[PDB]
Amino acid sequence: GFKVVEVGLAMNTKKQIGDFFKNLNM
Amino acid sequence: MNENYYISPSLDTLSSYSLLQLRKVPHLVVGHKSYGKIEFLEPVDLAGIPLTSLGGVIITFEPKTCIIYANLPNRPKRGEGINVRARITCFNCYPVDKSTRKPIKDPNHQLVKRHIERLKKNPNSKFESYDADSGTYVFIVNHAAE
Amino acid sequence: LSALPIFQASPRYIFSSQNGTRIVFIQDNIIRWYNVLTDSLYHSLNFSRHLVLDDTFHVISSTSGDLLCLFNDNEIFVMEVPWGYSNVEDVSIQDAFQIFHYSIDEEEPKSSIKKVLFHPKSYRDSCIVVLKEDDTITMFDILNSQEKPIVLNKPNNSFGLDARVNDITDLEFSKDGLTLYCLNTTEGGDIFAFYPFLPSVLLLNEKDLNLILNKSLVMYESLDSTTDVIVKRNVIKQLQFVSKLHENWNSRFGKVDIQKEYRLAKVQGPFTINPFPGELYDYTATNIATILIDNGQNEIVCVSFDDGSLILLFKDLEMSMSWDVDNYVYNNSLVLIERVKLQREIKSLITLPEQLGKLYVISDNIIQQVNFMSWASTLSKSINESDLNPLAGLKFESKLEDIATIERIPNLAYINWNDQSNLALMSNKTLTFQNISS
Repeated sequence: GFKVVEVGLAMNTKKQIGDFFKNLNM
Repeated sequence: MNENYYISPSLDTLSSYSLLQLRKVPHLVVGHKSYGKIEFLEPVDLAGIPLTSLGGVIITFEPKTCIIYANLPNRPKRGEGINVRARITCFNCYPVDKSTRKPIKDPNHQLVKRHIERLKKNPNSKFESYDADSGTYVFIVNHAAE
Repeated sequence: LSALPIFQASPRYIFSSQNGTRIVFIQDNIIRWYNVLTDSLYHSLNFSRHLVLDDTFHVISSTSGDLLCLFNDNEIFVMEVPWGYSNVEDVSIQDAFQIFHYSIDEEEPKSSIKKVLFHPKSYRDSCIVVLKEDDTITMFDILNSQEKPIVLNKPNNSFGLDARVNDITDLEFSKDGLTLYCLNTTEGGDIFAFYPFLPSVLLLNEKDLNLILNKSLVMYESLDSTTDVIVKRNVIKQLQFVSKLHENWNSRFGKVDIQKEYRLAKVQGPFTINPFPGELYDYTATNIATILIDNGQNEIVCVSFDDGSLILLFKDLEMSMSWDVDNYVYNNSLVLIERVKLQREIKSLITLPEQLGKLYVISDNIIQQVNFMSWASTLSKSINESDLNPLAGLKFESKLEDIATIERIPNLAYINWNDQSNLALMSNKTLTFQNISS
């Protein structure tokens, strides 16, 4: 497919969002 | 039988046993140096069994688990061969922290009390003991191959 | 309008389909179906001759609204709603609507049925997932006897802890369509997952087919040498499999056949729930639900607990498919976004496909609606726009709202009538309708 960079970016964003919520609650 | 397992009596001692007394083998113990062991509390019949299979073929250990008779069980009937009462010991069976999946080794954590209470609930394996510090879990099963 | 002919009565169920456009009503062992935009009269098909229901039976509908599944702890029935037929008289034609049957007595110690679900992505809704007291999960192909049922999470001859997943209380499909989440109780509550959990003929549109192909390519590229050998194997297998799907995908039907070999998969888990609330270690997980956040398969996993509490979770890591690997864990990661204490005994969780970010919680006498689109809408924007900033500040608090007072866990249904979406609350004794915003 093409969208590969687009998909990889989304997957990577989700990881970053994972840390956000980890370092948001005690 | 890799360096991980060990049998009692010696694989040697067992070799010299009379073709007859290789059916009344008492106090048989097979274990994995890192995972745990199984002690048969009833005489065992090792006739027709390659003494090196008890190593990691017939009796196998893995973290928190003990598997007897790899896929396709010889169908040992109760009280036959190895299908007999035994005491199984599993090392490092501590409660796990849900956000890490790591072992909780503190003897007073909420999970402890509940963990033990869970073990005592017969999952076809009668609870004998659990050491909060060791994380060692001991239980009895009436028939090894089941 | 509660003054619609199909509703007047004298076990009762009600379901809707196609954006609350088609209604299915069960009463006195008769199926009533009416298409709000197409018919002028409703129709019926009395099935007493094939099955007389008792209050012990549960009945569910396929989302497409073409099939009904009626079951109890012993047997399962699958009937086809006669959409399109008007005069179903022929005894031969009425039997045509009896599509599948199964009893546990059909097998040679028989474990009873605990729960049944249609596979969300099976072509023609031909696949039903059955969970037994066994903790065994089985997939039946409703339309093909030349298919021996597939049994996953089979019992083991192991001793010690965690041979396989035990004590499953609930099951729920991910909105991705390829994953099955399991909520077990062995240790107070944990989440496991079957990825992939495929039917014999997978429903897959072009958009979705390319999404899993691309995700598969991103992970294949993500491979390096430190990567665990077992993981590397799965990722490569995943890419090989998804590529083969792409090669046999039938675009005109948006479906693809899946060989029995690729359907035997071993459970992954337990998932990490970070950060897990300390209080909850003293309680047990009750239900699990999946709620859609946008139109790109982004979802929130919801779990119930003894303390009348709710934890809204988010999966941050991308899982890899796995078939052999025992106790495979890997990116089996969930993150806690919010906790909702309803201080009521939660008897069940329900969702209506037509409403994103909304969840119905049936407590003891209330039907509340947790609405988390306040934050969820922003959450998907940042995921899709790769911008974390918006998240800064956002208060992750869901709008709680009392929908209605009940007495018997009602049957819900979304009904779109004359530009007004509504919620039909069905119970033994009643049939209420209520306005729904959006």
